[PDB]
Amino acid sequence: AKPQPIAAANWKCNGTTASIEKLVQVFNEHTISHDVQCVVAPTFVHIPLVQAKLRNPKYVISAQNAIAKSGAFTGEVSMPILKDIGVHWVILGHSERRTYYGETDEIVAQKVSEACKQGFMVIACIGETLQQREANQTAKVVLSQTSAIAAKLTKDAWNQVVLAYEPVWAIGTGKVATPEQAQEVHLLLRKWVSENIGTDVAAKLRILYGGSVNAANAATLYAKPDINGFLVGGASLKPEFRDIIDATR
Amino acid sequence: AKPQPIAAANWKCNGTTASIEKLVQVFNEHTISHDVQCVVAPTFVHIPLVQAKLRNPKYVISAQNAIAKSGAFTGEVSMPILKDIGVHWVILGHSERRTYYGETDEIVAQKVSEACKQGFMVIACIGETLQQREANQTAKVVLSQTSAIAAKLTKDAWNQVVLAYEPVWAIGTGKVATPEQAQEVHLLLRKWVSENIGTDVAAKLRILYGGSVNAANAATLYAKPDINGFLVGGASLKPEFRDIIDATR
Ligand SMILES: *C[C@@H](O)COP(=O)(O)O
Ligand SMILES: *C[C@@H](O)COP(=O)(O)O
Repeated sequence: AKPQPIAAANWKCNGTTASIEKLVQVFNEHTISHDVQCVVAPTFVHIPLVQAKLRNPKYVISAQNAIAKSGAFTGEVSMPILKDIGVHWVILGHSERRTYYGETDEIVAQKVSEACKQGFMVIACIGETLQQREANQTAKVVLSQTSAIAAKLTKDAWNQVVLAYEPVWAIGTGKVATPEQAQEVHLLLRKWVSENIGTDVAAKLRILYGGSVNAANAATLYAKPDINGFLVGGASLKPEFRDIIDATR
Repeated sequence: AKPQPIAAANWKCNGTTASIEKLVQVFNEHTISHDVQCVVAPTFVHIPLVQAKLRNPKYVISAQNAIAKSGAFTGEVSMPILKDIGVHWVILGHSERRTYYGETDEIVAQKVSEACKQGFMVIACIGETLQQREANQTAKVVLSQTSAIAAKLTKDAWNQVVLAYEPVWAIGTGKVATPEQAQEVHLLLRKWVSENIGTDVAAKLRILYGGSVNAANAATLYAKPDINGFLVGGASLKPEFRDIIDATR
């Protein structure tokens, strides 16, 4: 009775046209035989290449970030611009944007709200730091991040939201969360959604895990009842993303 | 004895594929009969479209921003990625990135240095605020911004630099700097470069003006001896950019 899983590739700031062409061919040649939404999020400048080359019908293309409106915002890409070029998925609130690039809960929440209004599917990232984990604040943090986002959404908007629980200490560090750690958080998130948003919304909501997912640990994560797939960084640059997808069977 | 002028279009966060196709056709059909480097800086996601459609031999394509290195920087585009896709011009330090997106003098200077090391032509933006202007700090500000950049450059690197003097109060406000205001600043910048970098470097350096340039005011700006062309925002989205280019004759 889980909702449809998602296997999402966050390529981050990586790729050449040669490397992308090779990896997209790998993705194309991998026949997927279960119901899963695959997502690839290239850098902005690589979106047209991926749109030209990616043909696997289980995939959609996502942006890694956006701003809400067009205008005098040198260097940024807006949601209307993405929609016009055919991109209607976006990752918002990823941790280094929160950490490095000043995206507060309020800024993330506003972005998510705008994206939903413009018809995007949104992968909204939440997660605690190592300091917060060791201070026994994990629940408080992820619920605060989630409630900030929720405050700007209507109930219907949640049909467009995907949460990605990504402990900051697991991102790129080779220190994956255990299945029990991840399940604990996904369960408490889903219960919050059930009680604060709706029981229907909670049952349908995809809550993905991210942070050092690889092809060897993914199936055991996916076996937990409240884990609906993955947001994958480093391993999504490699052919083993195929087995991460198949770990959602 | 001016160096080769530049007419640069900063499209900012604007465009659809239909609007871009139409404007690029206008640019293509405009025959330019003098020595000028034209530059168009689309949003990242529009770079491939512009590369596919733009054919006027006086043009090159620029990014509106970049980060120095590839890696775990969700949402950002790096200098190596741009180089690989054929983009070897970049605008750095534009005012709302300084104001809105936390680019300090140190961050701008580091970006400019990295870009030069990677073989980019760089349009490095400097300029004072209205508050700084009214406090009689214009010179101090633009020289501080310039010297910060200079501190991370070798002499040879300056062959890749273009300065864009853009008073913040003139950006998008319909309040262009007068020719005398702009010339005063360009003269003091060039003298600083001459004395601190080299007399040869100063003679060859393009110092562009930006901030509410349009087709009607451009020629009178260009007539000033230390103005080498323009960084154009709003008017570069319109067919009248053709006459801004021709104002550098
Ligand atoms: C969610 C994403 O940032 C995790 O990156 P990994 O390299 O998969 O840890
Ligand atoms: C340099 C650039 O920001 C100026 O924009 P305008 O719209 O031309 O004032």
